[PDB]
Amino acid sequence: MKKIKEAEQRKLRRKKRIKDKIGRGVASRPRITVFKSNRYFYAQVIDDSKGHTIASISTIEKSLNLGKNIDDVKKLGEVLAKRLKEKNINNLIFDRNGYKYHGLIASFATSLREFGINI
Amino acid sequence: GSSKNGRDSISKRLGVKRSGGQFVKAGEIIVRQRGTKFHKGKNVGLGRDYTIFALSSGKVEFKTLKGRKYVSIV
Amino acid sequence: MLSPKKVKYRKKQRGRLSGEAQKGNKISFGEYGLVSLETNFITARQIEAARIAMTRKIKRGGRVWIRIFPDIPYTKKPAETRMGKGKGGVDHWNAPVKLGTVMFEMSGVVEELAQEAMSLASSKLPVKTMFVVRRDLR
Amino acid sequence: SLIGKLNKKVKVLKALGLNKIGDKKVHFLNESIKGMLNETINMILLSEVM
RNA sequence: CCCUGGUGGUUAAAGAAAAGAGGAAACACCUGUUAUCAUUCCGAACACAGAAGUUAAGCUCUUAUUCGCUGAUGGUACUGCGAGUUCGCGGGAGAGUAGGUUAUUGCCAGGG
RNA sequence: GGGUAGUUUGACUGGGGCGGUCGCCUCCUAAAGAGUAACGGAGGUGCGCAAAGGUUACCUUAGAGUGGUUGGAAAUCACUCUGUAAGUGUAAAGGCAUAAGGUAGCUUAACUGUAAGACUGACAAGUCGAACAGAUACGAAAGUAGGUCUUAGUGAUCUGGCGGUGGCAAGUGGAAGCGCCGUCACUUAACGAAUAAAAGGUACUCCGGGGAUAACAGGCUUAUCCUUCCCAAGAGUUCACAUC
RNA sequence: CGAAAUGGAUUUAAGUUCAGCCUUAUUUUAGUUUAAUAGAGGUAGAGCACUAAUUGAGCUAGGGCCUGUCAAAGGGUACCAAACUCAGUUAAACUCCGAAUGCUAUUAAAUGAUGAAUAGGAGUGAGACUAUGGGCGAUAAGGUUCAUAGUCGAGAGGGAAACAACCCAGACCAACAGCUAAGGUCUCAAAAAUGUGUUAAGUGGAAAAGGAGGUUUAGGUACGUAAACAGCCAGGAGGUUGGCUUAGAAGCAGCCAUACCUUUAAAGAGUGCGUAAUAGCUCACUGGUCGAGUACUUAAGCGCCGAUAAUGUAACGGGGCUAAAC
Repeated sequence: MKKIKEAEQRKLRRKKRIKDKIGRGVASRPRITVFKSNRYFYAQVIDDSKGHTIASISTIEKSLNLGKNIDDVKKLGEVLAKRLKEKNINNLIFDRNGYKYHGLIASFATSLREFGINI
Repeated sequence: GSSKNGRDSISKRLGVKRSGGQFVKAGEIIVRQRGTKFHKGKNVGLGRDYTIFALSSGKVEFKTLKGRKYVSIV
Repeated sequence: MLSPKKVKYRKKQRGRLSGEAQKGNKISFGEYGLVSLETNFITARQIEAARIAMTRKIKRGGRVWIRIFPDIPYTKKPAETRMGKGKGGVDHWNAPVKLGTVMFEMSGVVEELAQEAMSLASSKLPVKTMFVVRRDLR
Repeated sequence: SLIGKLNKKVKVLKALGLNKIGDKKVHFLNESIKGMLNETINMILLSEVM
């Protein structure tokens, strides 16, 4: 009850502070946010001048058939990079979205980095 | 038995310097205050002493959200 | 006496008191009330003089409620001084009353005896008064 | 007269165009003139121009 | 499209409490601490590795509005001005009363 | 070394003296922009911190109730309700849940040259500031940092000391010295600071003026004073009003 | 054409200087008041949601009192009373709320040089009262200190009998012309008559707490042609010295109620007078003679008393006025 509620509350507070520390995204340099469920892994690129998701990816996508490991998110970030290049976006701001930059997120981010995306 | 007190500081001239709807250019001071009596919205910045100033030319506007006042340049 | 037992500040500025009463203007705890017809200050000590009068007139018949409490210092400079130093010192306590304040309330006794007792009280206050029955019960 | 009246009202009357007693001015009633006339109603006499 | 999840926009609480309903997918609970990682002790949280089990809680929806929040119309206080004087013109609360309220919506992903 | 000489010995002030006060900061007075006086009402201050500064990341008090070795009203531990009432070096106010509060890691931006545009303002001054070049700290990055949550902890000019630079160098070349940059020494507190250097008496007094200002009278006021009057608990053998 | 007596600083407070206000010259054109739209307050007011003060009940920790008491665990709680609940108040340094005016921006009209910049020359830096909001004082001062506006200052004329600051109104000069503002229209003294009421105090032509069968109008509660009230004629009692305290208290020192009954027409544990104590005289109470409003109150319009100093009527300017007052 109260313990789960306060865990949620802490997550929200962290999320909000992160958001206004990094600022909003613009069509030139939109914002990349992630979400880490118990099963999957989601990423969205958002332009807040419109509230529009320019691109997105997740491990639910059957064709990718990745898992939920460091290796899998490496490949997933590769796919995201190749999907964004054809929509000619190279600058992104990395909203860690209430998580700690470590492990899976670290591998995701570095994978977007080796392939010419400025985060 | 004289007066034990009688001591006052110099008035600091706080308050809103540009009224909502006025046209300002970059760098104008909008509010002088102690503390965020008014908070910062789009296109404004907060000085080290909570002064509100305009980052770009535009028109001042005040909004209210959950009872807090926000200053913006639109 | 009647007086507050602790104050934030010992001395306060004499305002201008005006207008009728918009609150504390209805009979609440009793049967008969002693409304005022003026706006003025009632000292604590006149308050207790009126209270003695009412209570003594009432041979245990009922209860008396006092609807005002002074809580306002009244300062007075020493006897022989000039206009120099400032805000001399508290002397006695005043309560504020406006036209329509109930000011006193009584319970238990027959209406005639209450009216007599409460004229006996009004004889010692500095304001015109009026004795009111509930005017919506009997 | 304008002597002794409030400063704001003297300004309103000079904005209407009246400086002396016996001053004659024709004006077209819109909201502005209506507001000025309401401000200074006690010092004017209004007749209508058929 | 609808459901679910994520992420915004518009501010009136979009607030908590109790009762009931579900859970395909999705979300969450949940399982182990062994690898990198974390706590001024604790794998609780954070972090990594996963699919044995469940709506119990979180979550969504439905309830008497139970608490809160919001709240008219009139009247009063107050008030600008006035050769009408407790009067003439204009503005008009707070409290209370009748009520109301358990949000709405943009585009991304999954499958209906 | 008052034997002698030249002088100083503040102002505000419900007359002057005595007393108190003099700069700066917070609130009220202040009449809902700013400003606004009194010997009006309450306080603080002439600092502290090598972190109590910078940044990254993570956490949330106090109170009430409840179960507990000493342990008691109250120490530490756990839960429920309450939801900032706690806590922010230091007064008060304005702020502070994204916390500006608490903890830990690293660290020195407690930087050089600048600065569009402003606020406040007699002047002198004071205050905010995006952004740019150099070079760092933290961070994966975006970005933040030109001391401290904000507003008090301060002192002009002249004179002199210290370090740097190498501009001026009285015929020339040096040098003394000066200028420039960095910086130190003033309860100059009477705090916009008359001097580097300053107390009293005059009824022996003198001069220039003032009813701008006191003592005697007139005037305004009536606290105080005096004269009444309203209420009548009572005293008076009973009987408030013969009387008090 | 036309100020200022303010702000800042000062070995300054009766001085001086800068700003503010004035004038001349040139340039510039955009003050000022509305209306509409849109903004930030925290004042008046209000409120108890915060910080404090505070009223009466309800509840109840804790503290003592008492009691099966040791000082074990206890119980009766008049109380001393935290917290909490309901109802009701106070605040410049309280605010969950919150105006009106005022302030700022834009636009459109309206007013016509009232704005601003540069330069030459200043003066002023002692203010006063009146209408509001305040602080100090004693909600005293023609007091002192601030804010807004006005007047005087620097303003003549008319009115308030006289009376710089109040009311009306801004004097270029002349006229033996008219209409009006304030204020007036019996007379001094230029100007009024009519309509409906009120006032008996010359109120008008000073004032309080309080007293008050003054009167006009309006409205309640008692009470009444089935007899009210005042008077007049009767009863106004029996039980019962109500039990008593006391010495007595017989209705009338004093305690208690008089849920004390009967004959009841009506008679009270008596209204007053007065007796040591009664005794005694009266009243409420009720009956007959009479014959309609009466008895207590409420709101207004005028009045009454309270009313009260010293050269001389002297608180209408005078004469006077019953309107020539309201």
